[PDB]
Amino acid sequence: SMAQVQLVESGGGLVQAGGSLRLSCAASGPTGAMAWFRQAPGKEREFVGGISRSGTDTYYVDSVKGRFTIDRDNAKNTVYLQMNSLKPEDTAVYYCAARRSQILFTSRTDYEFWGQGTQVTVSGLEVLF
Amino acid sequence: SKGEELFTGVVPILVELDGDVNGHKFSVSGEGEGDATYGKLTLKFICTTGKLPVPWPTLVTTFVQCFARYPDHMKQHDFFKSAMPEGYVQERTIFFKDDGNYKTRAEVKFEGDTLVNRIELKGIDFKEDGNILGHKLEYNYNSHNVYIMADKQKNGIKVNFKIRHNIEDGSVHLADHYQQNTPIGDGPVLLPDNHYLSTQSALSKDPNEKRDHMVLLEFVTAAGITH
Ligand code: NA
Ligand code: NA
Ligand code: NA
Ligand code: NA
Ligand code: NA
Ligand code: NA
Ligand code: NA
Ligand code: NA
Ligand code: NA
Ligand code: NA
Ligand code: NA
Repeated sequence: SMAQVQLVESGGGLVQAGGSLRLSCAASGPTGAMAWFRQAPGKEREFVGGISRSGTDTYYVDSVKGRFTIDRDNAKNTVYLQMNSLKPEDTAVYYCAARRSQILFTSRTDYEFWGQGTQVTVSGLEVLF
Repeated sequence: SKGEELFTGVVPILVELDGDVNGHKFSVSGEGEGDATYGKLTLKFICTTGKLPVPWPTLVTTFVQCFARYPDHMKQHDFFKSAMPEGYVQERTIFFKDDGNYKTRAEVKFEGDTLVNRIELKGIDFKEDGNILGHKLEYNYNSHNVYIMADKQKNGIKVNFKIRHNIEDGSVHLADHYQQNTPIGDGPVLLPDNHYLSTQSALSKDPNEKRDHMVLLEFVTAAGITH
C-alpha cells in the first residue's frame, strides 16, 4: 500500500518560442496518480496534465492538448512531461505532484505530494538576451 | 462482532464502475471514506472515458450500505457488516418510469483496509431524448426510505425502494429499485427482521476538478425496530 514519498523534479529550463523541453520527476517510492501543475507569475497553480497509476488514463487541459505528452515508469517510479511547440504563455514554475490513490483527479487539493517547482521559460523575443 | 469491528472508525473507500447504457460505454472511478459511527459516506467520482452519457444522479444508488449507522438495539439486524470482510454481491434492477432500466451487479468487500465497491452496469431501452439520455434531471437528490427484508432462501436480504429524481421542468421521475444482497463468504451472516434505512444525500461539484465528476455525501441510519 502506498506510503509517504518525496518528489524530485529535473529538466525544464530556457527555450525559444516554438521549441521543446522535457520535464522529469522521480518519486522516492511507488506512488499513485501523478500530475504536473504550473504556476505562472502572479497566477494560481493550475493543473496541466497527468496520468493514472496504471498509465491507461491520462488527461490534459485543452490549452496543451496535442503539444504536451506525459508517461510514467512504475519500475523506476518516475513520470515525465514532454513539451513541444512551446509558447511564451507556457512560462511558469512547473510542479510534479502525486497522490496515494490510483485515480487521476485533477484538483490541487487532491494531491498529497509535491516537488519544489522547476522553472520553464519560453522566450517570445526573437533575440533571447 | 467481527464484521462490526471493521467499521468502528473511518474506512477508506474505492469505487469502480464499467457501464453500458444503450450501447454507450463508459467507466467511472471514485474514492472517499465511510464512517458507520455517524452513518456518513463521502465520495468523489470522475468519468475516466470522457463525458458521462447519463446524468450523475441516476448512478448515486449504484455507487456501500455497510456504512449505515445501525443503533445498538438493532445491531443484530445489520446484514451488511456481518458479511465483512469477505463481502457481499449487490444486484439491482432499476426501472425508470416510462423509460429504460439499469441492471447492476456489484461486489462490496475489503481489499486490504479499503472497502471496495466494484460494479458492472447495463442499461437498455432508454428514450434517446428521454429525461435520462436527454439530461433533463436536476443535479440534486432527495431523501428516501430503503426497505429491507430477509430472504432466508438465499442467505441474504431483499431490498426495495423508489427514488424521486427531480426534472428541470418541475416534474419528478421515479426509479423503482429492486435489490438483492447475498454473502460472498461462507461464514454466518445476520438475517434481519423487516426494517428500513433512512437515507439522505447531497450532490456537489469540486470547483477545481476539470474532469466530469460528482461529489456525493450520504447520511444513512437504520430504523424500524423498537426498544
Ligand atoms: Na512502482
Ligand atoms: Na487507470
Ligand atoms: Na522520466
Ligand atoms: Na494522497
Ligand atoms: Na447521452
Ligand atoms: Na444508481
Ligand atoms: Na440513483
Ligand atoms: Na451488527
Ligand atoms: Na454496491
Ligand atoms: Na436543488
Ligand atoms: Na422530494
